[PDB]
Amino acid sequence: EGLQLVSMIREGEAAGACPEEIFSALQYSGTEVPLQWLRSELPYVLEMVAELAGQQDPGLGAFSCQEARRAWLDRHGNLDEAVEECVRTRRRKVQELQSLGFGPEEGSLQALFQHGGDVSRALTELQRQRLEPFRQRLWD
Amino acid sequence: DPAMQRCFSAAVYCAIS
Ligand SMILES: *CC(=O)Nc1ccc(NC(=O)C*)cc1
Ligand SMILES: [N]
Repeated sequence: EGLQLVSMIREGEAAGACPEEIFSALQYSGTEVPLQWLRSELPYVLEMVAELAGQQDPGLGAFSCQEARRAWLDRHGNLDEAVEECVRTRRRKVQELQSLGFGPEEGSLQALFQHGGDVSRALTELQRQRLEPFRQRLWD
Repeated sequence: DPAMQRCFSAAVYCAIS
């Protein structure tokens, strides 16, 4: 097993080469790309999905790795479909929280990011952030 | 380059699966 490839690919990461460029060059060279490296670059793809979703709709806040992973898996790695589903899913949750008196101005966008897009965990965090201002104003 | 990102995403999913 010629493990020369992954060490050279790990050189490219050290020098700062783009994973897509490493992959595209290997495919143009007819070289078998090590599946272990592709699988290990999943976090890079999910960060790619998340920031593309942020570019697609500023004002929905930052997208979590958990939300990008669900969209990306559900769309079978189709990058454009994953970003669109990522955006549509988040907009639904921002509206769901909005319907409970928690809009973007109240910090719902940041609570959805901090909790991977779980509406239940975000609602509990937002309730706490309403309770602490009262605790410190009621005592002072 | 946008084609390269799309290829990478699809390739990484094939590898994962
Ligand atoms: C350009 C593009 O989409 N390429 C591409 C190459 C290979 C694969 N499949 C595997 O790596 C298994 C998908 C897409
Ligand atoms: N796979």
